[PDB]
Amino acid sequence: TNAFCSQFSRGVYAIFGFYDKKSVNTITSFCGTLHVSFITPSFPTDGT
Amino acid sequence: RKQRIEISRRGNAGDCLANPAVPWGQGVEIERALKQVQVEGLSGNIKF
Repeated sequence: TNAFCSQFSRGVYAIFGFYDKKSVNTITSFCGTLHVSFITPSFPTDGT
Repeated sequence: RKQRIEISRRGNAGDCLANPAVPWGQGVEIERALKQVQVEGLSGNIKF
């Protein structure tokens, strides 16, 4: 969350990063809310 | 309160995303309290 918000304040157009099964919902929720795009090599989210 | 420890340094304005994050120490003493208290509720013997 901290890193993400720092990036947002920095004014990034997109964010590439890794996530965990503990961290997946944070990323999905915040990216679905702030409409910032997220690129990940990690496992695919369950559902849409 | 029976232990007469001070519960709060400041009443309002704390920031959650501060980098690096400042944990208020008194919070720990809260955690302990909640953990060490035992009472009779609708569930049965309530002990943690």
